[PDB]
Amino acid sequence: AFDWDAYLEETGSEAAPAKCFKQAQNPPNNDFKIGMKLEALDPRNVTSTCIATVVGVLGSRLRLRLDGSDSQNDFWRLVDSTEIHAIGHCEKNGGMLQPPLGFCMNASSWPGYLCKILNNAMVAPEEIFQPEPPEPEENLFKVGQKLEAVDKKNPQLICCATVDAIKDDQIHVTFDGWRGAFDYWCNYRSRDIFPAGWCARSCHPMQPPGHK
Ligand SMILES: CNCCCC[C@H](N)C(=O)O
Repeated sequence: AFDWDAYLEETGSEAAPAKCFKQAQNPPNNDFKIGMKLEALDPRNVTSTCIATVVGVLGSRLRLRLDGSDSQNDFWRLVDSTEIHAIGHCEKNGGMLQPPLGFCMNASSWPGYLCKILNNAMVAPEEIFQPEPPEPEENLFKVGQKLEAVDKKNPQLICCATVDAIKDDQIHVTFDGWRGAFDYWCNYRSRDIFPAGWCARSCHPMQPPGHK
């Protein structure tokens, strides 16, 4: 557990208030189990809804892998992400499940492939998907404020970070102790940012500043 209180004191800094974030007041419970299948937007084509399997759990997050793809493009979603749903959600809504972009077979093998993987599959029930947190009505972040941020280059990691700059609805996230190489701009609505103390509360590891 990272001592934010001591760190905000020695850096003469403020943590961005919780109201800045599209996150729940309390970290949502994670009742997902490794092996459970669900529906997710393919990060490599966000128009596609694909079958994903939980290959890891960490705090309120799921590590996901798309069935029929590869093990090199896993992605992390919170249990209250709007980009994940129970199987059957896509169809109920007038849509069709797609092969992942990294699909290991030819496309005409898809319809039969879907049947094989869904056959007696462990599926996440709809009741363990958590509700979408309320969003801020505007960008309430201020320059200099600290937070917890997913390192998008190593998304398993949530790290000590600072708001460097603000342009309208975008905030510039910088990683304390790391070269500007891990910096990024994101929307203030980003699911990848959390108030200080959130990880400790969700049992997710929290990276201290880098040694640079
Ligand atoms: C913002 N977090 C940075 C983590 C980067 C870790 C990387 N493997 C390295 O050691 O460079």
